[PDB]
Amino acid sequence: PNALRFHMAAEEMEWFNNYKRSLATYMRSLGGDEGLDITQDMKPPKSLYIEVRCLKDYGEFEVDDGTSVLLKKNSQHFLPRWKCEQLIRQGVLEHILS
Amino acid sequence: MFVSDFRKEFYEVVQSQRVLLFVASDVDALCACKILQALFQCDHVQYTLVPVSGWQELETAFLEHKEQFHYFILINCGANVDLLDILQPDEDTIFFVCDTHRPVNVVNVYNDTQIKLLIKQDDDLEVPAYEDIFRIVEQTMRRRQRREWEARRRDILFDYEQYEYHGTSSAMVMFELAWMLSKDLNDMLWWAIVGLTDQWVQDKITQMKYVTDVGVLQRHVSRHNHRNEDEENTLSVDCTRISFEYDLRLVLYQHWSLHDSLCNTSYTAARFKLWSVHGQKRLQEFLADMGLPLKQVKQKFQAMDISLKENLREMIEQSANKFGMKDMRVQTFSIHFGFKHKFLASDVVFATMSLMESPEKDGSGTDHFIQALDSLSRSNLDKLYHGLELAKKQLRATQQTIASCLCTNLVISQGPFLYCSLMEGTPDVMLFSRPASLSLLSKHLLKSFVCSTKNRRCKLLPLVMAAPLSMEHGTVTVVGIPPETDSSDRKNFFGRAFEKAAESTSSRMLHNHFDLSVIELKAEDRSKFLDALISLLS
Amino acid sequence: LTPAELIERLEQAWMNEKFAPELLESKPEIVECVMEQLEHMEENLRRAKREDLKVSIHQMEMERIRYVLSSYLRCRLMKIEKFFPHVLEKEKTRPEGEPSSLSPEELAFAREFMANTESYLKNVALKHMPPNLQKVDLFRAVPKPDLDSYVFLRVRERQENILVEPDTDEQRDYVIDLEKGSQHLIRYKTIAPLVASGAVQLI
Amino acid sequence: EAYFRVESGALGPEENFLSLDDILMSHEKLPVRTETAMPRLGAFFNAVPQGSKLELPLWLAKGLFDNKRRILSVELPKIYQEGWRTVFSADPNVVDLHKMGPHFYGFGSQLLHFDSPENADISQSLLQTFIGRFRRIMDSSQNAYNEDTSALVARLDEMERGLFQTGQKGLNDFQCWEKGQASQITASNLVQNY
Amino acid sequence: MDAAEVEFLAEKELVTIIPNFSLDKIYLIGGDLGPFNPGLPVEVPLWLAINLKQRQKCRLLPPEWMDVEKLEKMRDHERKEETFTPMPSPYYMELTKLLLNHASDNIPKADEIRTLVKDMWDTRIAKLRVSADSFVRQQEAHAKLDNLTLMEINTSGTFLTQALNHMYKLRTNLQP
Repeated sequence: PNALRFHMAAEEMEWFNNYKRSLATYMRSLGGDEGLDITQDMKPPKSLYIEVRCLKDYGEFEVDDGTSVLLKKNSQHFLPRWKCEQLIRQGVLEHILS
Repeated sequence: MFVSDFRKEFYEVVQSQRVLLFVASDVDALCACKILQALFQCDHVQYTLVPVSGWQELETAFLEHKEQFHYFILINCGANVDLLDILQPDEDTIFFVCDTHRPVNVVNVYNDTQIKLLIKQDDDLEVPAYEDIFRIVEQTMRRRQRREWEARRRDILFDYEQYEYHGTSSAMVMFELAWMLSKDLNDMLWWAIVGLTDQWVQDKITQMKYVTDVGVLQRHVSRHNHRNEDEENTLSVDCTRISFEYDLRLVLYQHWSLHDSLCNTSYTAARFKLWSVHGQKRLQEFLADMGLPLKQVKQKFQAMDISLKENLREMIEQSANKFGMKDMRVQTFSIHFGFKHKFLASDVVFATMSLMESPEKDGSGTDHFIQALDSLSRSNLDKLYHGLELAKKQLRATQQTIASCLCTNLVISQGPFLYCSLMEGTPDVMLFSRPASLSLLSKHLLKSFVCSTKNRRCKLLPLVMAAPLSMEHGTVTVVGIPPETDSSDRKNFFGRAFEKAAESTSSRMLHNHFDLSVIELKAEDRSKFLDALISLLS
Repeated sequence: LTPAELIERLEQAWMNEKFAPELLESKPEIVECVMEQLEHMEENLRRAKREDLKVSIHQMEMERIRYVLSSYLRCRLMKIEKFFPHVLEKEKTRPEGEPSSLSPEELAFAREFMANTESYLKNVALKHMPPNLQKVDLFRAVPKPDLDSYVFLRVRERQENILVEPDTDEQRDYVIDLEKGSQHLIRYKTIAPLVASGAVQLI
Repeated sequence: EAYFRVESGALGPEENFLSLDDILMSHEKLPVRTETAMPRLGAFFNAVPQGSKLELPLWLAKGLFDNKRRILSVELPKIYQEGWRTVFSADPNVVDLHKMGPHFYGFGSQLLHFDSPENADISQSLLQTFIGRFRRIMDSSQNAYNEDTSALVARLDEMERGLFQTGQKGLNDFQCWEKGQASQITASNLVQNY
Repeated sequence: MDAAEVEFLAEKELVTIIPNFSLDKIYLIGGDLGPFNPGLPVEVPLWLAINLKQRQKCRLLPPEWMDVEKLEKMRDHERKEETFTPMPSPYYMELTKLLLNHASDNIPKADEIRTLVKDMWDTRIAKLRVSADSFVRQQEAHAKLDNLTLMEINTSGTFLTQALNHMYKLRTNLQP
């Protein structure tokens, strides 16, 4: 978000967009099919499903099978933690049923 | 339609799908959700929980989600009105309804494709038969008979949809389901007990039905907790235990002091007439007849001496016969978690019911709902233990209003029904601004009044109450409660009266909630509405 | 190499990298032969998906292995980005017949990282300098790894005649021995060649 | 959790180049006596005499030093003199190493590149002070829970605060595992903005 | 490391459950399991026993070393000896936390097992800060830790090693 991309000097964005691209290059090289996204998976997996609860609005979150889900405020779902990690670690969702 | 069996008709259809759960806002519905949740998180069923609060918000919610999902579940909402029109759904969408409101609307019963009902039909239901309500000179000669049929229909409707009441709680239907699958636990039993106790607390069921349901639940409680017959010494102390108690009717007396809970239960604050100095000495005499020092009775109950509390729950029931209070012991349940955790099933209710209806508002309508749904799992004993300081603050700010309208005589006898109203200048009157926390104030006002007045007519007239809602729109909220008595059937009849009165006067009204007897009315259409209503009820 | 043993060796390759103070050996064999079980058993689930409990027992284990592996990889892309020049040098001058400390892919990543950062420092502050400072060498600005760290280890191949140097005084060195299964607290320099030979494991 | 600042090499042979701790460390002043004149630059303290007592940063006196003491000679501050070297032997648990700092072990290990006579007696003070103040940082950092620790940490320096913040981060992490609390997934760096 | 990964390594210990569902052999990348015959014991790794217990599908069993009598002898043996004595399992703390939290009703005398485990722990931690103080006090260069489990190591390791590095530095700053 542009509360950050406003504090970097205009040449650090080029360093960024180089680093990010080289990283995404390395990541896709590990395995046969589009490698393994090592960005996720920061904590040992505990269970297979997670119960989240939204905290801000967000247009339309996606499920791989084309089955979208709207995200209003204060409305909790029961999704696979394989998808919610990206959003919990930013501030949108929240892991309630610890 | 009516679902015959819940296993193979409701569960094992939504078992492999992505359902969407609409939830009303009352302790009964919270406890009816928290079991369905635990029955979905056990079989990996993706659900989604949308907290609604009226018909406008239920419609707004159905607007957005009505294309992704094509299964639905409504909990304590949408069984007393027609559904296939307020939502205007498609054809391949399915609705399940698990509501308590009564009576079920007609078309919702002869529509066996889209609106299935999880309502056990062995309740007090008497639904009219099918064709009694649903569809050259000989032409007119027979269409006159069809006109007779329509005239009979206009009457049998008025016969069937005239009184509103409540059936078995949702949190008991869900528990029957959760026991069928053999996946019931104590945690799903405590929520059943709480979802039942709440109806009797808010006085929406008859004492007969309440004791019948308690008789049912006690078999389950003993089936679970009796298996520990003599091993209660080698069972972990940190493991919940539910027990049947024959315990007092004082509210919150195990956390409050024994004195501040006699002055605030709206059952001894009526008999003792604890609003008039003339009868306040009655409390003093009642305490003195038991040998309770006036210095121990004023202190918190957990710190009272151990030599007094031996047979308190008997020396109180006895010395209440000598005063005309013979219904002083009720039948409830209680739970122990660990070393110091001991709840009666009517403390959880008064704490939840006051986390959801806190006066100071901090966001949208669904910000308190979440905080009250949170405080039902044992991992959040810091909200419960907090929602017990609101429930106290409320109960001490109710006997300071029923003390106003009885030392000032603001109960008008407007004819066929009593009548009252409130003033903003009185302190602690913005707390009762919500259209849900107003029914309890009125239902306690009636109980104090009927005991107070000397007449014989007023003691059997229903009450009607109005208090201001919105200063900007200049509108008030209005309720209606049945004629009070000891064995009142609890079949209210104002959802029709207010409707027809606003129809006659042709004023501006809003029947926003799920129950019909609560309305928002322009401050100027008050009298225009009230006079036509007086004439209508007659 | 039963698929059951790849994981037992993967967890061991996972702890060492977490505790060692230097970029350890490269195991391309395992990282490329566990991405096969993941690539295969991801297919015998999406095909025979019509069971609803077996697939759960499989998905949970896959998710445990894909975290061991992933957090292992991430733990090396931190060693590389903190020691990029000293890890490039060491790989350029390697005597043939010695196991590399960089995969062929981490090598490309490290090359691009050094290139990127040099081309960044070249255009912000090292350009507008007097024309004799505009070159800074990155073998004396990025601190080398510190192999004088203390580590707990537990040994699993009985070693004897191990040198324990407490201080600079060559006389004060008493030699010690190691049982099997024991655990000790010793500096990482004196047992460096044992971690590369499986004789120990840094717990 | 992923921002790994460059650590300090101020205890070994020579400070690191990019470490922001050593940069602010060496900036601290130090007394010198000049051996020649200082032409064309006597503006600061144009020429300066020989045999003059001046105060210069440490980094400056790194290159301006030689074995023969060509340009200037150095004498240690009093904190490392013989005076305080007995105080730090009476009981080292009493000294305010933040006022006498705030870089005690960092500075003292760079004053060994000046080949003074008493080095064999500075490198014995430090060793015997750090060993003295150990059982009061091993025990007031692994046993201070949910307390206001801003008074257990008021008399420490940068080499010791770094350890008092590693005792706590391992106490507050086992006490968060015991209470079933280190299972919930949380926002890592965004709660720093909040 | 951090406790939440020691807890991950501890979920590989084997325990014995009694399922109540039918299932045939499963071939895991880490071995084989089954078959699951309703009402018959079977030995599985913990991370599966816990996950099946939460879904109300099994009934755990107390490990043999988890007896209220043998433990009341370990608790005395530990206080007598003056070194780290051997322990039932290398991961006893995590076992007696996960089990007793998730299956406390299938274990008789849980709240005495728990207190004995905690008594052992509170001693094996006291011996460490004495074995980690003589180290510094006498400026050793080696220390044989006998039967430390990974958890005791990890609760006070990232401080001990980090405060011994700063000591090696101070002790070898005069050679050149």
